[PDB]
Amino acid sequence: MFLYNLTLQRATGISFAIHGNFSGTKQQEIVVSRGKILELLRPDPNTGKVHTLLTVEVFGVIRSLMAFRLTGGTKDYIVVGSDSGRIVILEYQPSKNMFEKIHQETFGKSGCRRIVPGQFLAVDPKGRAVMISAIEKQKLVYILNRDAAARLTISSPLEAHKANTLVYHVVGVDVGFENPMFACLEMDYEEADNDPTGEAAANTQQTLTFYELDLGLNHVVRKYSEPLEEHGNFLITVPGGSDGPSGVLICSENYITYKNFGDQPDIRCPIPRRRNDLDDPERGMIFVCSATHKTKSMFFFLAQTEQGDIFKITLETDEDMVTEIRLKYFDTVPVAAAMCVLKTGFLFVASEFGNHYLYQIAHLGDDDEEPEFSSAMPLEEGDTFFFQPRPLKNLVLVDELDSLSPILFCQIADLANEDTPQLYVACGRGPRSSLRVLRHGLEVSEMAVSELPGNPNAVWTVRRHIEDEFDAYIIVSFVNATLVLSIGETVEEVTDSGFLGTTPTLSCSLLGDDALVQVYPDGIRHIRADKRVNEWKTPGKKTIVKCAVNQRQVVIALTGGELVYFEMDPSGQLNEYTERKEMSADVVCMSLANVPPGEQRSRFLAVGLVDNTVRIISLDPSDCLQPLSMQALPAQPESLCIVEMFLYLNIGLQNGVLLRTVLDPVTGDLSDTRTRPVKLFRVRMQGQEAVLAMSSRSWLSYSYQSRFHLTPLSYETLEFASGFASEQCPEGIVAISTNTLRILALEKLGAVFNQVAFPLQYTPRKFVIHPESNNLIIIETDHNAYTEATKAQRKQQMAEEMVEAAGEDERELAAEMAAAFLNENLPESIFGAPKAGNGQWASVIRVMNPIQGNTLDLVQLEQNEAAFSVAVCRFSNTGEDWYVLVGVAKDLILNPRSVAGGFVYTYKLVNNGEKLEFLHKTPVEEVPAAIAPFQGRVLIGVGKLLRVYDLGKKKLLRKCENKHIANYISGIQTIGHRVIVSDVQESFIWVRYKRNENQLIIFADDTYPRWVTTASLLDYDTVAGADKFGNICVVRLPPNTNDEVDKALWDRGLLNGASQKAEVIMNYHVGETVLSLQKTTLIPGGSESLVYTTLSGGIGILVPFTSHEDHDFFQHVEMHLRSEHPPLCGRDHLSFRSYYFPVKNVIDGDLCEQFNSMEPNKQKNVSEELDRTPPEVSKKLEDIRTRYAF
Amino acid sequence: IFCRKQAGVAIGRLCEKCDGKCVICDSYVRPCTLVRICDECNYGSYQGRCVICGGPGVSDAYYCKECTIQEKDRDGCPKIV
Amino acid sequence: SKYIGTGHADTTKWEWLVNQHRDSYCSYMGHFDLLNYFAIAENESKARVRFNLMEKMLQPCGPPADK
Amino acid sequence: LLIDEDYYARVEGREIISNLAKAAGLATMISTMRPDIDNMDEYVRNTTARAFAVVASALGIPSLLPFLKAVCKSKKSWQARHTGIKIVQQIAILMGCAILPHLRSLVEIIEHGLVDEQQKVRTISALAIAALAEAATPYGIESFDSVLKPLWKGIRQHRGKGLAAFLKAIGYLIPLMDAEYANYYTREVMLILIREFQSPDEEMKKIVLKVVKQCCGTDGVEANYIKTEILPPFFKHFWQHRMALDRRNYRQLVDTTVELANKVGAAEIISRIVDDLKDEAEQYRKMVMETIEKIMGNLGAADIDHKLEEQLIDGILYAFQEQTTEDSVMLNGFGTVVNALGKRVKPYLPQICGTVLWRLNNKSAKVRQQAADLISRTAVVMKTCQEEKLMGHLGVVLYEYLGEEYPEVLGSILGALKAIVNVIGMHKMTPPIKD
Ligand SMILES: [Zn+2]
Ligand SMILES: [Zn+2]
Ligand SMILES: [Zn+2]
Repeated sequence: MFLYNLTLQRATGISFAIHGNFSGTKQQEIVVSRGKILELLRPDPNTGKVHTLLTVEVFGVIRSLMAFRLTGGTKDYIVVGSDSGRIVILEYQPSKNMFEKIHQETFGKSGCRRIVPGQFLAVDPKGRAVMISAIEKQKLVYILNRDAAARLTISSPLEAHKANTLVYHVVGVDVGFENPMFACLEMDYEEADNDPTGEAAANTQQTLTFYELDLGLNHVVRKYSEPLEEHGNFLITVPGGSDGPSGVLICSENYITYKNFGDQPDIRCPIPRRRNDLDDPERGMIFVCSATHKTKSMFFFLAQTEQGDIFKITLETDEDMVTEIRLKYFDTVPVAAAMCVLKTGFLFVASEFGNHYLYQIAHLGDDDEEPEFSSAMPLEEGDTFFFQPRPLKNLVLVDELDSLSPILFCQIADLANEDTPQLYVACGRGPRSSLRVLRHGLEVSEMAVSELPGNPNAVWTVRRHIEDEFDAYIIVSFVNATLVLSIGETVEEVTDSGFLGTTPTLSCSLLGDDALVQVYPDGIRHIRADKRVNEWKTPGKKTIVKCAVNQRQVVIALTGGELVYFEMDPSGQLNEYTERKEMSADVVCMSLANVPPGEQRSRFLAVGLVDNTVRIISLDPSDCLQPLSMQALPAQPESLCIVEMFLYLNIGLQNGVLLRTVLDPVTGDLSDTRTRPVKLFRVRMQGQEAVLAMSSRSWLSYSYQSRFHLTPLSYETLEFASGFASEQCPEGIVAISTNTLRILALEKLGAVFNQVAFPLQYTPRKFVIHPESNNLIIIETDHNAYTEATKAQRKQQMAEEMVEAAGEDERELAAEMAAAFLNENLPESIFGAPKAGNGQWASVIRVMNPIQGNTLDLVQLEQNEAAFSVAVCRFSNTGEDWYVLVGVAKDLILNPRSVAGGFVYTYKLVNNGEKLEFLHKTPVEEVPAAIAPFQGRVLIGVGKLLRVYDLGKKKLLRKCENKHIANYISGIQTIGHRVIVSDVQESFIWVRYKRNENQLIIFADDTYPRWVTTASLLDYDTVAGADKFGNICVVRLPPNTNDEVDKALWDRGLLNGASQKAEVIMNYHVGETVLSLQKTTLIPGGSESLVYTTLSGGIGILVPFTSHEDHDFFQHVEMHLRSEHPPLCGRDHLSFRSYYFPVKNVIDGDLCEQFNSMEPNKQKNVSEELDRTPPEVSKKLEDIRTRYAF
Repeated sequence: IFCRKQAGVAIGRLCEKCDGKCVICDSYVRPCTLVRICDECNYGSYQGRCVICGGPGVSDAYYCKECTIQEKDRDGCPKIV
Repeated sequence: SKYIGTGHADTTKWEWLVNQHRDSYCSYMGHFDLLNYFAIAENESKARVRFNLMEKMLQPCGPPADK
Repeated sequence: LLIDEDYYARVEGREIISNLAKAAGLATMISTMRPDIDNMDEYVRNTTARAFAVVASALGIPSLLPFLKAVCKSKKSWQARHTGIKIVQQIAILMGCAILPHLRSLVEIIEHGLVDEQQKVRTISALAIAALAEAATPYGIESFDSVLKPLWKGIRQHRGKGLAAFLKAIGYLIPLMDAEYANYYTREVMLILIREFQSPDEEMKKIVLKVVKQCCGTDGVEANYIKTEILPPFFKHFWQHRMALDRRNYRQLVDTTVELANKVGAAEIISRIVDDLKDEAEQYRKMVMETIEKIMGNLGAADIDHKLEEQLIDGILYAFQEQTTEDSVMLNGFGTVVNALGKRVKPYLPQICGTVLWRLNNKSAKVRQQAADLISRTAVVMKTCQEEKLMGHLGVVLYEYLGEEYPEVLGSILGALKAIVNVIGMHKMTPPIKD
């Protein structure tokens, strides 16, 4: 069994974000790290949107990311610290649209190691030197300079090592043009290692360390070291030199301290807490991210707290030293992994989970009524600052970026009655969590929809002017009628200006800038913008059958191949040429090539009959009425078209198959893609010419990264379509379904998956699908949280506490502010969940409809109750009722693990999958973490106990139990009699259950400790599964294993387990942790494949190989792309896929799909050893993606 | 016997007697990654000298394919002292 | 021998597991998806998780034993 | 130690001095080094200037800036001003692109020296401007605004080595400018440059050649201007047999001419010298052949028409035939020209192989080795030109020369045989493989 890995959608969560002039122009761009994918994004200053310029899979964990600019330069390079052990300096080339490895300096071993640097990264603000650093012991400084050729020169690494020292955060110091200084937060753990009393850990204070680097002396000196009053998390570089004072801003627990040496005392300002906060008073606020803004005159800092409140920090100096720190509340955004303030007042809030946002900075917050907190005002050192969090005043939301991070559960199912199944994915964390339905295809937004009597068969969008993109009178005709509508500011069904009129027209095309030739079955008239209806008589009495009309040529073919051709005369008279020779049969498809205004005529013309035979000739007058190349297709070509750019001729057959060939005088490389007959038409999507095919399943041959992708559209199944333009739709499609005209427009360019999101309240752990009503039974469990009843009662308790904590005269103001606090409700998804408590939880159960967004039922659990498993099942003792069993841990504290018990709620799922009624609740001793139906009974994993339960009257009856499971059951699978149990640390355990004697007999296991998140079943012997570290393994029982095994003292296993062992037949490191696997088929008519979804927001697939020769070819392709195209971070691809366990029986197609993005000389250099052309290698690479799921 | 300092930008060299040999494991099969050496081992009169004998260097020193597979190229300057 | 975390025939259980825990914490802070998992389990920001793991780096297994 | 020929000796001297400066402080360095500012001996002043530059590298340029401000404007002696400007020049030379944040300050400090009454101060000021410009390449042109009018005026008055230093400064300033000002300025200086083209003193000729190489390599100086204004006097005055007898002038003119062809077009430069391929002076032939080699290796032969092709063929044939020394430059040149022509050398290949066979029958074996090397270099193009019978005859003669006693020539003959077998094939090979 050999597989092949593909990525349908890449990872969308953002770890790091930096801003700078990476393209070298004046506009600023964002570089974001999606984990193992580096992306370059362009925030548009006009429309406010975000365009992803580049995605590169670097095949390694990007542990740090920071950009630097040299002195006097106008371009920004990207410094990447990774798990490769190498520091990589990259430059964006906008001409080739790729990242060039400018520098790759090797210093340590590969992996996220404790002392090999890569985790922490600092730059000098003048770009003179960078410092890479590990968590422990090891800091390296690279001095960066330029030669005379304006290139980049990196020095040898200067060791600034210090053994037995932890690094919290490193950053450069804006000292100006002096010696470059690096600021570190350090901990000295050596005193606490040799102290058994534990007093040293209580007194090991942090040190702010200033490492100076003397460039002339070429060494790193520990210039300054100071103790800190509390442990800080990170540092902000104050812009210094002539721009302002130097020094650092230490962010810490409930305090921010400006610190600088010399005659500067440290200035301490408390972090302001929310006024009447609903969190516990024992907690403290730390800044999660910061974004300095070096303006022309005055700088400021945007520091976001843990709740999500942005604070604007300024420093009142009145000298080179700083006298005051002034914080001020800015706004409230979701919690950001990184914030990037931009020029022209933008702010890219890259949220740590869920969708990212881009806001526009409207105001600064200076001449307003909000109070500004200062460090110079007196305090009693017992009361902090209180601010009232109001909604967005200084920020205007202009864009969002849809991110699937984190995917917590997934299911592939055709719940909507369509042909292809959908991806039902539980996303998000906490109040921003949701459930997203993902469908294949680009999103289509309607502009104007109208209803017309009579089913159309031939409609067109015709404009009276070539320059005017809007159709002046679109001929929306039918087979017998013609409901042509003129479109100006609005569409009105008027057909006075058309030559057809009330007569039906089978074709209406623009033959000139001010003239259009309409070939109705009455005749062909080249009617101009005026009433110049010259109804030219066709050769013979036959009507119009086939039309090949371009902007400079027109061919009308009757029955028998009466190819009446006409070129572009300068006068504009409807005339038919004398070259009208009858062919063997009429052309089912007739098309011409591109006819731009620069060219006098087209270069090609194709006519294909309904007897499965096509011909393509030149459209010039030298090759008129004489074919040049032939095509013996197995099916009759229903339509044909030519799309410019690398032009291609696409012919759609009578079935749902479109063959695309390269533009040539002869037949090119024919690639067939599956897609009612294919009535293909042309359109102008984003300026680029593309083809749209209407069939039983629609298709739109878009060009994303110059790739021919036949992605469908999320719209109504139209019978015909044409390109159109309007005010609401500047580049859209005017289409006709069964008696319904519509205008449809698309927004996203690539759009491999379109998502619709239904919001939730807590973090969704798992959901199951009811097989009868087709609904989703979601469990949402959140740590550190309050249930709504407990949150309301805690708000009431806080109001009752503050009205007596006032305790003086004139309490009307206190009562009215308590009422104003009680009645309001800040949104949890915007202002954060104001919830706290280490032992506290909040869990709900939600039966929800997957089609719409309605929640059918919502059962709110208790305070310290936490749902962790859910299943739906029938029973043998009970009838056809569907029972929902929910496993709940009671008062579970995660660190350290101390569970107070457990419960299993049972519900009868009344009102046909739309309501849960609480029937009973069976208490158990451990967490019932895995619930699975089993042969009419149910299997519950209570800690390390595997219990076969049957449904009783008032409780659940434990009918069988096994306790040879090692640590903790996290998942139970079931096929036939065999039960596959996942341990939290050990591998899958096979249990043979006999219905006789009621015994759960363990008979097999696998010999690897795998922190299995989830499992899946392939057949009776093979089990797939994932890892908590980002791996996917597939294990299989060997043949002729005796499953009928049955004292226990004498009999022993092979190695502390069963006597039979399961062999591993696949292992592959994804790099992003997989939480859902499913053996499904995404497109109908394809073949089954193993789909996995990852916590970073990515969806991938594994495809079995159907032949030895395909496996050998893709093995050789992967071997060549490992060497001739190394990954961008310097990580070895083979060692990255062999991270925790070695790669086995898979071929990574994420590297093999970089063959198309590799340089063409390198492409033919790779492909010459395969004895195939690079088009043939790209055809095989696309064939393995299209013959399986996309 | 190995220097094992932090290597820098200097490229290790081999003499005519050991041209093509892997400095770690002595194998002549499949060179892979260019050898980098510390700055002290390339300072002054030591520049361009053989990383095994200190004699004149005529070719670039390489780690073999087996050494780079086992990440023996990430252990520091392999100049023999 | 100079690499922190390696051991010898006189390595104690406490030092070995302290090395294991520190290696594991640094690995969590390196592997983005591990820290993502941990930040989904509790209801804390990634920065808070990083802070907690860094505070745990001082004595991840508690004070050592005598002799 | 700071003037020793060994580079590492100078690095260690600068490191020791910088450590001394950072241990003792700026105050004692200025107090210590001031009495030697106006010393009569030039080498003590040069040593102090280098020492002050390294001290500036140690403590930072702004720390030493006021001392330079005071010294460069000293009313008491021109020696102090000369030493300060030399300090600025050595700061530039030592720190390279690191001087850019204080480049404006240094230029403002030294710019007054250009109109000083003493000639040496003007010369050292121009040289310091040239060093600062070279170190700042390709940035920092704005910081030179205030220096633009003095130098440009100075070259309309000064002559000799002072004019040479001013023009060198100008030549280093031009590639930092944008297209419009580069065009304007190089049009302003081309008259003085072309006037200095015929100067007898060699250092001036080297400097002006370097300056023309710099200015022709700058964006904004159009190819037609170089064609009409620069190229005729350049080729008329510089390409003479006298300059070919010195190595530095040889190399510099070759690189300058190649950069010129790089900008104005390959054929435009090549057509002006092909006939000199047939000069009787063998050293001149070698110079022109090397020039053609470098030009054609960068750009190819796609720009060469038929007439210039025949001119090239005749020139390389004459140069190869009238050869008395075993020049590797003639071998590589013949090989690269034929291999660059590709299938276009097809009509000329009979006489060419005749000449190779001629050199293959030379009495001295080193000429034979060169001929065999040429065979190996040109076998591929001779194959794609389809002349397999002459190649077979060449294989027969080399096989007849296989009893050669001298090993390097025999090795070259074997390499030529490998080339002949690779191009003709094993079935049609003459002699048979079995022999
Ligand atoms: Zn060394
Ligand atoms: Zn050696
Ligand atoms: Zn080796």
